[PDB]
Amino acid sequence: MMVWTPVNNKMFETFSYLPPLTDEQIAAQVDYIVANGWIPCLEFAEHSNPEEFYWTMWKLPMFGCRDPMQVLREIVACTKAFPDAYVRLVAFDNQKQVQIMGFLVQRPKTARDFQPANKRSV
Amino acid sequence: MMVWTPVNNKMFETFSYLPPLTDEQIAAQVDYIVANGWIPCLEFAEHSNPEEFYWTMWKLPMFGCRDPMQVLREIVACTKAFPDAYVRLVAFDNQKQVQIMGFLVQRPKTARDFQPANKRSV
Amino acid sequence: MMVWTPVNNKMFETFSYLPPLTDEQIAAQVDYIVANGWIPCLEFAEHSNPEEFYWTMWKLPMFGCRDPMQVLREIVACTKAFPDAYVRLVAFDNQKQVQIMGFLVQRPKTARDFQPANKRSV
Amino acid sequence: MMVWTPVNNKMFETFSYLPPLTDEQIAAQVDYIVANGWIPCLEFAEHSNPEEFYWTMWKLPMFGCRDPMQVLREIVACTKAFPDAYVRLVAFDNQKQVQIMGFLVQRPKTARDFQPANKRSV
Amino acid sequence: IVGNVFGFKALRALRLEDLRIPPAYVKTFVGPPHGIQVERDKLNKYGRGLLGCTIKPKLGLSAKNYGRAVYECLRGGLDFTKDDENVNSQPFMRWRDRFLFVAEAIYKAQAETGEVKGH
Ligand SMILES: [Mg+2]
Repeated sequence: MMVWTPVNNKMFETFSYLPPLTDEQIAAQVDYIVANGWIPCLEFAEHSNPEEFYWTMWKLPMFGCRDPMQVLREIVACTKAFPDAYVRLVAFDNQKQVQIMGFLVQRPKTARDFQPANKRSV
Repeated sequence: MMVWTPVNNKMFETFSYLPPLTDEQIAAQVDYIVANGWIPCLEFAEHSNPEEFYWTMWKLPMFGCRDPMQVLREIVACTKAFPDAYVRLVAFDNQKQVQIMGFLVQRPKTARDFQPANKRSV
Repeated sequence: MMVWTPVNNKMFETFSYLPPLTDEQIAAQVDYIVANGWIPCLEFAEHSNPEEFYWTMWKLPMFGCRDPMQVLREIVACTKAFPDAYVRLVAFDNQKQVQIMGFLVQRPKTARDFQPANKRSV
Repeated sequence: MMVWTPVNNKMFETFSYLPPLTDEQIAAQVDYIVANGWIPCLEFAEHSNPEEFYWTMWKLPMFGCRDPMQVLREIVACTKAFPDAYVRLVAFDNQKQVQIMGFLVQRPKTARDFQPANKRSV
Repeated sequence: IVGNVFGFKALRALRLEDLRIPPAYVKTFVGPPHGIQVERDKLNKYGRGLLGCTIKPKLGLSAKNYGRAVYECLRGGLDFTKDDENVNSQPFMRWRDRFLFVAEAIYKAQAETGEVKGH
């Protein structure tokens, strides 16, 4: 019997219970956005609290973007400008008018409020 | 006339006003649980606040346990995994469906918010 | 025109706008209590906030005390036991059933939230 | 496309989106007060929060003042007495009975919660 | 549509398979309090199915144990837990006692995980 730790075990919604996403895994998610015609967008924040609905938009949603390399380059530019921020990649569906995907691509390095996968239970 | 100090004199419910429990004393409480057929369970928390009802369960309540040594071993294992935590031993009565005993078996070492017995009054 | 400073200028009710009370001045206030037949009492606290009604009683109110030396000795004893606390001398009238006098006899030394008399305006 | 930074980008009402005011620019604002017959006044505070309506008045509003040099000398005197405070120059119109102008003339030096003009976007 | 006709002696069985609700009639209804898109916006949850869990046993748990089970469930990664359909208010657990303990459990699990929780 392993015990799920209540200590510094914060999660950040979709994919947070999986191993950290590799560059290849992030690129595969971006291909998913493009294959489905959804609108990529980046958002960032100093802090992440469950009570806080809005983050800050990086530039504008990438309307008409069908090029995964473009999305990956904006991830680089966003994280470069805010190297200590939480940064997430999201995508919008304008037909249902809702966010249809989203996951973290960066956390602050000074953060020690979450566990590596093998330290989640004791 | 001695004055009961208001300063760093926090208490933690049952047995807090007695001298700290010896290993023998803890063992005797565990015998009591077993003699009465109650369900032993361990719980732990980083912090202890009177307003906070739930702590985190260590594993599961020890249903069917009639072996005091088993309970004592789980105390060791719980405190080993969480050496800085408040840890309490409790027991459940499934007939009345209520917790029927409970007391602290560990506090954080970094805690200076309580007094030794002979420092409670000045 | 001098400007009354808003910065670290906390006050503590009766007599706080006067020069700090000398030993002789405190002794004169105690004589006042005794001459009027009122009940002396000491109270203390770690912190002083305008929102906080009650402090901690030092022992019991000195019922029947007609001896100023006794009151002064209790001041010494209270401040010795709590050298870092706010400590006030108060007096009760049991006919009107109300506190009839009261003033600080000790503040914490670590406190820098009040001004000396000549620094209250700039 | 430049991104407006959410990080340490606090503003302080009128003129905060412009380059910091030079001595000559402040003097020109004072000339404006005098030319219009308005009442100059200085106010200051340790902290500036959007929720906090009142600051502390420096002395009294300069009723009957028609001399810009007098106003400038009070700015010097106010900032000298409170070199770490927010200080603003305001002016009142007694016919409409309302503050008719106002802007910061000093911020705390220890403040790093705002950006220089060229660092507002990334 | 289904009031009397299913009991007519002249038929042996009757099943209503489908209804065409026309827009002019649909427009007379308030309808769902929020709906899918608004719900996801209110929960701030995107990109996957939501996860829930009925507390068990169905009946027989006290309010305090209900909240205990709820906290432990939510803290492990479920978005939701729920009362069993037949958990209303009963001698073993009165509803208001439950509501209060459940609210404590939701709050504790939300704070521990950093994710929005409900029950
Ligand atoms: Mg069910």
